[PDB]
Amino acid sequence: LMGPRRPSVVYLHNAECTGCSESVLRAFEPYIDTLILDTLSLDYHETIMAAAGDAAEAALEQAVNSPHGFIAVVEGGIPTAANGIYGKVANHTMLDICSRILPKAQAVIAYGTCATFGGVQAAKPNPTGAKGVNDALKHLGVKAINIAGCPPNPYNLVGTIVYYLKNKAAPELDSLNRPTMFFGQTVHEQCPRLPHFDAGEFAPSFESEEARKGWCLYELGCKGPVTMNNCPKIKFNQTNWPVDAGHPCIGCSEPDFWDAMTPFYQN
Amino acid sequence: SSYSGPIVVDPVTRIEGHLRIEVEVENGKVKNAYSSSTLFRGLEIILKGRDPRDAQHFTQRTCGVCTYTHALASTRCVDNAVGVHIPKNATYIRNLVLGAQYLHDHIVHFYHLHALDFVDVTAALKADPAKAAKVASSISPRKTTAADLKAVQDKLKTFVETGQLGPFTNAYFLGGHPAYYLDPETNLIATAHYLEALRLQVKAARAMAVFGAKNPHTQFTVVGGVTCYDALTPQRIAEFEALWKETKAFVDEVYIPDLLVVAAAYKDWTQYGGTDNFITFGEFPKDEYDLNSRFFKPGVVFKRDFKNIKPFDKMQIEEHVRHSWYEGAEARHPWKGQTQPKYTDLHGDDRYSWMKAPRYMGEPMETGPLAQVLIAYSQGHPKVKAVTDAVLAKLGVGPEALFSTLGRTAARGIETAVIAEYVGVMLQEYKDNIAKGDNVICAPWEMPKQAEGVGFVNAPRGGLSHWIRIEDGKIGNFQLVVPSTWTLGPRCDKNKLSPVEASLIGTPVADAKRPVEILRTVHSFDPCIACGVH
Ligand code: SF4
Ligand code: SF4
Ligand code: F3S
Ligand SMILES: [Mg+2]
Repeated sequence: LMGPRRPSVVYLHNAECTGCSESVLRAFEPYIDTLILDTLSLDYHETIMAAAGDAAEAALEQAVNSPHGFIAVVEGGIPTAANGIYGKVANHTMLDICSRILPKAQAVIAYGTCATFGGVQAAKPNPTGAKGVNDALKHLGVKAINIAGCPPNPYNLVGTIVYYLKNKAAPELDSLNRPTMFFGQTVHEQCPRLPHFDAGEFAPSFESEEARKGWCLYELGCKGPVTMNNCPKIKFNQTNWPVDAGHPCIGCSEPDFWDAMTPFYQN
Repeated sequence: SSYSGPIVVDPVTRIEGHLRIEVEVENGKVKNAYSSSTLFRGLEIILKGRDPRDAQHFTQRTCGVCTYTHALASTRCVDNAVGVHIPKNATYIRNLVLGAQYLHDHIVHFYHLHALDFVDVTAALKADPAKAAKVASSISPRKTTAADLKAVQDKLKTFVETGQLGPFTNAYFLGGHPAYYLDPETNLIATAHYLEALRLQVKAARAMAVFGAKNPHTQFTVVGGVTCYDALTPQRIAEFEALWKETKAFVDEVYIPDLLVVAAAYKDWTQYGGTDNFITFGEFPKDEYDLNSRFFKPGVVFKRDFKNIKPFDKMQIEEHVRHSWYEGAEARHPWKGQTQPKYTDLHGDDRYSWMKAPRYMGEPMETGPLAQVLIAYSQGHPKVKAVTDAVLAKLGVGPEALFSTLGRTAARGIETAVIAEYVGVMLQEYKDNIAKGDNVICAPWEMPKQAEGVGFVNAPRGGLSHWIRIEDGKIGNFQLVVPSTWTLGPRCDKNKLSPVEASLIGTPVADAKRPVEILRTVHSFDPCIACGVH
C-alpha cells in the first residue's frame, strides 16, 4: 500500500464525529490531492479508502508491519469503560487496536480535541470512559503530538507533518504536548475586538447595537482569554473564524473544555 | 460458481462511522441481512442537566460530515421550546448555510464515498484520453480535451508505478472484477472528476464559512437567530454568491452528467435495493413554526402508495430497543426517550446494534434524498418534477426504476440540482429583504422553567429531529432521532427489518471475497453511524 518513496500514514478513527477527517479535506496550498499523491502515502483511512472488510483489515496489517515504517494520525477518543466494548472495528475494541498499532509507529499525531484530551464523549458523566490517546496509552509509552481543536485548523496538521518530515523530530511542544508554533498565543491576544475588551466595551446581547458594531463578546461567554489556538491569524477556510462571525469562542482546543468552558454563554 | 454462506463486511468503509454489515447468502443472492453499528458515545446522557443553550454545541459534534445540521436542529428545538420567532434574515442565513451543506455533502458522497464501488481507477490507465475527452464533451456543456485527461492519466501513472496505492490498496476492482462494468474511458472521466471534486469541495465548504465562521462545525447560530452581522454586508454576500455559482456549475456540468453516465452503464441496478415506506420532514422554511411553509414539504408514504401521501404526525414516532444494546424492550416516543446502554455482544439476546430502531406507526421508513424527491414529486413540486422527469427520460426508464439502489443514487443528484438552483432564489430573497431596510438577525427571548420543544431538519440523509424537555430551566431530557437511525437502525420489537436490511435481500454477489454489490446498496443510503447512534 506503500514501500519506499512517500512516507506512510496510517489514519485511525476511534470515538469520533469525522469532523477532524473533514477538516483535512479542507487543506489549502497544499490541497489534499497534493498531500495524498505527492507528499505522503495515505495507507489506511476508513472514510475514503477503496477496500472494505477483510481487505481493509489486510491493508491495515500491511501498512503497520511495513519495514519502511509509518506515521499514525489518530482521530477520536478511546472508549475504555467495560473493557473497551463501546467502540469496536472489525470486532476488536478501539483500545486493543490502538494498543497494538500505536507503539509500532515512528511518530503519533493525536488530531482533534477528542484524540488529544478525550473530547465530547469524555464530557461528564463520560459513560464510555473515553480518554485521549496519551492518557489511555501512557503505560505503553506512546507520546502523541497533540493538535487540539474541534476540529483543529488543518494548517496545523500539515505544518506539524512537514516539520517532522524535514527535521525527523517533533517541533517544540507546550505542556499539553501541542506545537508552540501554532498554540503559543491565546485566541484573545490575537483578536480584532481586543481594543473593545480593553475599553470595557462589551456586547450585552446578540441582538444589541453593540454586537452589531463588533464590541467584545466576553460578557456573552467568550473563552478567547483562556484558549490557545491560532484562529484569528490563520482563520478557517481562508475566510472567517468564530468571533468575526459574531459568536464567542467556546474554548475548543482546551482539555475538558465541554465541562470547563460551560455554560458557553457565561463568564 | 455461486456462494452459499455468510458474508461479513466490517469495517464498511466510505461511510461516516463504524458499521458492520452481516448477510446470509443462498446460491449467490442475499437471503438475510443485519445492520450493526459498533460505536456508542452517549451524547444524550452527557446533555442531561446542562444549559439548553449549550445543547447545539454538543450535538453539532454528533457528526462532522453532516456538520451544521445538528446545531441547526438543536437551535430550532430550543427556539421552539422558548417560543421565539426568529427574524426573517436569521431564517434566510440559516437556510443558505444549509443549502450550501447539501451541495458539499452530496458532491463528496457521490465521488469520494460512492464512486469507488463502480469506477475502476486503475483501468483509467488503459484509456485513450482522446476518446474519453470526446465522451466527456458529449455529456456536458463543459469542453474537455485529450490533453486535460492525459494530465490526469499521467499523474495516476506515476502514482501507481510507485507501488504505493494508498487509498486504493486492496480495492475490490484491482485485477478486474465481474461486477465492474465501465470501459477505460469512462473510468478516466470519473477519475478526473473525482480529483477535480477534491478541490471543488473546498469552495463548497468555504461557502458555509462565509456566514457561518468555519467548516467543519459552524459557529454563528444562537437561540433567537444568528450572530453574523458581517453576513449582511454586500462583500460577504458577493463572496458567498461566487462560491455558490462555481459549486452549482460543478453540480450541473460535472456531477449530474457523470451520475447519468454511470447509471446508464449499471441499469441492472434498477432491480436491487428497493424499499417500501418513506418519511421526510421538509426543509427551507418561510415560517419556522409551519413545516408546510418549507420549499420541500413533509410527508409519509406507505407501501409505495404515492397517490395517498399521509400527513406527518410527530407523535407517531417511537424508537425501539428490543434488538439494540439498551435496557429492556420498550419503544419510546422521544419526548419520553431513554438512553440506557446495555451491551450483550453480537446477537446476544437477539441484539446487534448501538442504534435504536425508529418506527412510524410501527413501520420502518426510508428517509433521505429518495424520500424527499419522491414525496415532493408526488406533491406536484414543479422543480423536482422537471428534474426527475428529465433524468428518467435521459436514462430511458420508467418511474418504477426509482425504487432501487440506482434510483436512490439518482435521487441524491436530483436533490442536489434542485437545491443548487433554489439557493439562488433564497439568496435573492435575502438581498431583497436587506434592501427593504431589514437589518435584524437576532430576536430576544426568555428561558422558561418548564417546556417541551422539537426541531426538525431535513438533512442530506433525511429527517432529523431533536427533542427537549426543559425542567427547572435545564435539560431534563434531550433525544436525537437521526436520519441514519431510521434507515440503518436494526429490527424493532415486531421484528421488522429496517430499510437497509430489507433492501439487501435479493442482492446478487458475484465474488463473496469482494462483495461490492453489498457496498453499492449500503452506500446508496449514505450511512452515517455517528449520526445514527450519537
Ligand atoms: S475533535 Fe471535535 S471535530 Fe474532531 S472528532 Fe472530536 S468531536 Fe469531532
Ligand atoms: S471577543 Fe473574545 S477573544 Fe475577542 S477581545 Fe473579546 S473576549 Fe477576547
Ligand atoms: S471555539 Fe475553537 S475554532 Fe478557535 S475561536 Fe475558539 S478555539
Ligand atoms: Mg437518539
